[PDB]
Amino acid sequence: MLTDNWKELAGKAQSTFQKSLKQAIELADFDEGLAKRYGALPSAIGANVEDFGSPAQFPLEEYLKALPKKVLDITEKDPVELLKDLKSRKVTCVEVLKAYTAASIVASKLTNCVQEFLPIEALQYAQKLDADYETKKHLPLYGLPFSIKEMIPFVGRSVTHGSLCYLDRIVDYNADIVNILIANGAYPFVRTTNPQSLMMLECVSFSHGRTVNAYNGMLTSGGSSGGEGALNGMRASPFGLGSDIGGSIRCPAAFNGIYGLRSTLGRIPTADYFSCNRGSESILSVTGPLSRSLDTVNLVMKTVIEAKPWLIDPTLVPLDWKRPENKKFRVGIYVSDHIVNPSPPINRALSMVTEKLKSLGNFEVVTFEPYKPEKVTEILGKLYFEDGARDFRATLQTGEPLLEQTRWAIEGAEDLDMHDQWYWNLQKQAYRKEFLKHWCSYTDNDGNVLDAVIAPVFPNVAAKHETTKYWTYTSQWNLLDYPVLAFPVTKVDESLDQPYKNYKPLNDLDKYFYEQYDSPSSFKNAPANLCLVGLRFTDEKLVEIANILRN
Amino acid sequence: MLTDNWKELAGKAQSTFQKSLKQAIELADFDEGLAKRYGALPSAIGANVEDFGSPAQFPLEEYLKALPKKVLDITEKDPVELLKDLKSRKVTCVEVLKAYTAASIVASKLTNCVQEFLPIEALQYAQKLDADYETKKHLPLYGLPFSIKEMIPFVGRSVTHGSLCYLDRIVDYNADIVNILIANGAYPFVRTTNPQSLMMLECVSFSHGRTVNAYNGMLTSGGSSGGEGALNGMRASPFGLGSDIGGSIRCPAAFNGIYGLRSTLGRIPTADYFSCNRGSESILSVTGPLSRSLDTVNLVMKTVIEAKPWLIDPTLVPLDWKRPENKKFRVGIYVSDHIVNPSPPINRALSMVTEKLKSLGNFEVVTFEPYKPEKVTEILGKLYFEDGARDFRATLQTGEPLLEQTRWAIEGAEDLDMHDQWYWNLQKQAYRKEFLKHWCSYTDNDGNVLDAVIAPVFPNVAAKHETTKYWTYTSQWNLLDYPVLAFPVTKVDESLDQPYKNYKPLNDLDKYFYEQYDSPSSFKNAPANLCLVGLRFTDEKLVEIANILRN
Repeated sequence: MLTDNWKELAGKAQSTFQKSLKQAIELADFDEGLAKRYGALPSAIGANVEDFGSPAQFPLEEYLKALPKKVLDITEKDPVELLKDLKSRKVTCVEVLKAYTAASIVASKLTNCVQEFLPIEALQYAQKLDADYETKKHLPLYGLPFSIKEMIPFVGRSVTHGSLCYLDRIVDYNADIVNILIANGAYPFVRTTNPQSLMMLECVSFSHGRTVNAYNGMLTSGGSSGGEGALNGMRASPFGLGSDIGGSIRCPAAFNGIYGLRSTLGRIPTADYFSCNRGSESILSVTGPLSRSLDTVNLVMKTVIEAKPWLIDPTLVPLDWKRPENKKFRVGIYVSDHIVNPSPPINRALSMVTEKLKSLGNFEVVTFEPYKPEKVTEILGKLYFEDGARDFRATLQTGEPLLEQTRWAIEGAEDLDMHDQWYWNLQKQAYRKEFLKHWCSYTDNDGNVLDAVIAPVFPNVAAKHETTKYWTYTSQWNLLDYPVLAFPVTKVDESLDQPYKNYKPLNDLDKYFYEQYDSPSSFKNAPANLCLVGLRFTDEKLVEIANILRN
Repeated sequence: MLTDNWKELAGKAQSTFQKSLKQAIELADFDEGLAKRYGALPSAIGANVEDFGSPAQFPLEEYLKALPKKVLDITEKDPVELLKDLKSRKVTCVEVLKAYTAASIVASKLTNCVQEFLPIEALQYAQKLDADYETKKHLPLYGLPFSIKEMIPFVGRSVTHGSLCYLDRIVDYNADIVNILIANGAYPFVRTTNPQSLMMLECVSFSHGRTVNAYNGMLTSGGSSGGEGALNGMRASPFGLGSDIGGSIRCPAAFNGIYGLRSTLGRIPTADYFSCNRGSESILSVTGPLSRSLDTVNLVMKTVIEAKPWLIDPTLVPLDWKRPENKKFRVGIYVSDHIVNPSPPINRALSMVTEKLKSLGNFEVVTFEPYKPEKVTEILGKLYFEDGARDFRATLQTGEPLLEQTRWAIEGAEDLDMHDQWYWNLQKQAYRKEFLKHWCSYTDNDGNVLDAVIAPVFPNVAAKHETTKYWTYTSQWNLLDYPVLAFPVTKVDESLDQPYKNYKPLNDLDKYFYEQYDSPSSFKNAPANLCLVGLRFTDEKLVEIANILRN
């Protein structure tokens, strides 16, 4: 690592971004009308990484007004549909790159979701893909650009996960999943922001400033894949890759009203990502796609898994990506863990999705009760930072300040002795086994297991900054390693989502979240998403049920 | 844990065994002819756990002479063929139990492979299985008894993995894999011996004494599943369950000339077994069957997996047990790791198997080179005993002496700090990734991967006592977690397997093993086995190739 003063390093980070932003504008080739509107947009980028600017109230509305038909006709197109145009040559690989580059630039200024553009290598990828049209026409993602979280290695770049001390950590390789996607006709064109330590459900770092929600600029984008949620919520990327060890894929997707899949560990390669606590295996992160488009989520998983990634990454299981043949479904609704109750907008989403499933004949819908959700915090309290956060704190030798959200994640971290880790590994495996028995207790008399559970992603829609003080609605499924797909349902409705009256809080933490929901106007136009949870390796059931819920 | 003096605790173990031996003889109901011959057999059981008796030179020969046709006509029958007789009711469950109980008693005396007989519960299992003949006739293992390593939990028994201090650790439940087998018509009838710490390729403990080879009583049975290898090598059980973290299933199976499957981690449940270092996850043990019968190995795997064990044990992958469709095969021959060369009998087995595969049109045979086998010892040297052997050494507070083989396994153990474990976890995962690339380097121009590798299980046939000082030929595949099937080839031939003349040792350890092989007469009648190695989750390819090699 580095030991220079952090203010100098933040400058170096800003320079890298500004250097890539300059090259991107050249690639995008604005006409004067757009250059004018772009110049006049409210920015979530400040003068320094501690200055958070003055973001728009509805960044997405500003985005749709600012960008021309020449761009939106491509970036607003569903990526699976756009792949048809790229295949039939109604649109060029370079043409698509130019539009999405322009979109990401406008998205970058409005939400601060881009850490580094990749226009040099992206133009080379897109140019040769056009030249090779006849031989690569058949590839399943031919011509499609995509975004990658900054923690994902890309050739010749620093990989820092937001820590300034790692700005000299250059890799000469791509992540396995990136090379696989390139082998299938795609290419990365932008690197998205990630926060300090990665262990916050928001997106603040001293490498980029603060990332904000795509639908309401006063709220967080979520985290840790906050850039990914914002960029793909603005539909300025066809899809992106994030990571999820505590909700870091599903929380951004839910806050920005798009799809995000925490895929089951052992399906797609993620270990070559960079994070804190490298070599820690007690609790493992997973990767997975975020996209505006469910069909795009499904196609990336299918494309990656059909490339047989277990022949490059031996931690992976050779299990085909297969659409389920189920005609009937048994589904549970997780109304609350009875520790922190959901805010009205989430509560209405649960009823909406419940009533829709009941209206289809082939769904049996039951209430799903929690199982010792307090044990999630206790076990993850010992295993997230099992070295007592020594590795993370060493990143602060530059003088880099400790963010308030990071404080929550590392407070109480013990430096575990080997026997302490063994104790909590046994606690971890026992809880997983107990929870499976809980899930199977919902099997019916004929032996039909629960296919999926519908649950909140968070006790609320996109949070106000520095208030993501409860993780269980996402970290529960990291402790269990269950596949979870966040999906859209509705938006805040000011008539329907007034605060609960005569509410009696369940505890101090529940009271905090109740008071956080002061009125729906504080979360105007914020998406209310939910998630589908399945047993391990049932990812595809979740996609199929999400398909039905959106038709 | 207990802290009484070990001499009485070994006493309590002997009485527990002797009380069950008394009950087994009552159940078996010897005729006077067998009772006389049994009384006069040379015993490998001594008066105390430090007296190793004086075993027969060829225990299997003495076993076949001692037992009547009334027993052998059942115990010598292939278990899959015996299942037809149990299903068609040509033989009762109780008849099969009595015969195999008798066989195991004779095997117990000759090889010292039995820790505790289970005749009370076995008679109840067999009786009610006969009573329920009409409703349970259909089960895939109806009426078949099987043996279990002592480390495997069974209702009402102590589970000690050979350590006297755990004699008061009684469980009120069976292992999941045991309950699955009982649900499919099988039942356990005997618990087999295991050694101290479980970390030796032999089978000596202060709970049972010394277990010897079924074919040559001067040699070890192997370990850690020494009882299982001996009991099933004598064909005194239809099959058994062992465990394998350093070769502890394949070494007994190979030394005793039978089949043994180190199944891929995550296919069949094993975590509820008892060992040292509970909660250690850096290197995980696996389970799997040992049997004289390849068809019985395959049927047990099929049976357990078709019970969907991932619905009780959430570490498992829902990957069906399916026979491969392959019509052509690519197979590599691993003649040596160029650290310890195999002895003449193993080298001859390699030639026999190579020429047999070549005489079939559909096998392409290539030489398979090692990839940094020295790294196996380095990494496992740090991760096998991650606490500096504190957990194991605490078992010796009873005064239980440290055996010489156990000494080797714990010498140099560091009490790893979290960062030290992280370093070696990264070394482990990097080595796995490097090795996969090495394996894939054998793919041919047409894109056909290597289907399997044929390798030694050990530098030699069944070793002389206290000489199992090299593990890599088995531990290589525990570090990589590759499925490995030990299988029979040939026996020592004193004319063909004379020592190499003018041999030049590769190093000090290779010199030791060369000098260990003084002449074939020291290993008279010893089976020369090899093993089939596959990539993760390709277990079934190994069964199909072994099927072809045995036809």
